[PDB]
Amino acid sequence: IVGGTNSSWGEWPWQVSLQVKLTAQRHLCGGSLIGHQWVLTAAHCFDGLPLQDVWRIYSGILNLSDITKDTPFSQIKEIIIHQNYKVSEGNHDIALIKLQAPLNYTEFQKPISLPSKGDTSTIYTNCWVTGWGFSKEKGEIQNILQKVNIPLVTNEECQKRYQDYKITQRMVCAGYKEGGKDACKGDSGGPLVCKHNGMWRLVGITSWGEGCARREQPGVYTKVAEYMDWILEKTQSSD
Amino acid sequence: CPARFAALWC
Ligand SMILES: N=C(N)N1CCCCC1
Repeated sequence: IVGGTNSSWGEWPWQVSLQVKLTAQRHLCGGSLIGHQWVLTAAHCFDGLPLQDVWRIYSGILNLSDITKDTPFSQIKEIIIHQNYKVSEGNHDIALIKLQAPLNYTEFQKPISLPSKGDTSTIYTNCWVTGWGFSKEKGEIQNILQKVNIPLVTNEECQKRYQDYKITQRMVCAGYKEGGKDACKGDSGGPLVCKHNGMWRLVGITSWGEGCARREQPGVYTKVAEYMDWILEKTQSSD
Repeated sequence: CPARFAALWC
């Protein structure tokens, strides 16, 4: 996260850190707890990965340097990557992770609410993006979970900054014309959440953008509302 | 993954 600040406990209780351990352990991506055994993230977080035994999923963690050998973590039971996701194209950048055991809910470990199918994002005026990603281009993973407030931009305005990618109805964009606030490397798969009438909901999944926090280059997010049939079908069929 | 994406080796 570029231009963000340090979060406090319980602000973002759905945020998880998706890490791998081979010989060393590292944070790779963010995710959102959406059910007691389900995390929602980006499909591209699985590109160039070994099988799922490598993954350690941390929830109820604010600060990655607070993690020790004895910190509990979740392991993966199933990975469901959207059937029509193709890496060079980038559309349908969405994936479900089923955990090996359900998590008990606490004030620091709770699921984010999901939107309805058919939702126009025009009612969301207070949106935030969180993660442990770089704080600048060519930067480094941050220890304390970062938060930043970013306005949504219309798909029409977003499309002007991105020839030659098509910005589809299944994407949502967010950024400042002047730049300086954005998601960055290591924030993939994390939440774009908006607060409406006292409650937070997941509007987007952190996906792509040009560099980080550049002028006139908004971040692009998978629009969760446009995949709610898929999310419901896949989690029900699995469960 | 293409460079516009945010994983560490994109
Ligand atoms: N929002 C931006 N700039 N991103 C999305 C996450 C991957 C890196 C680029």
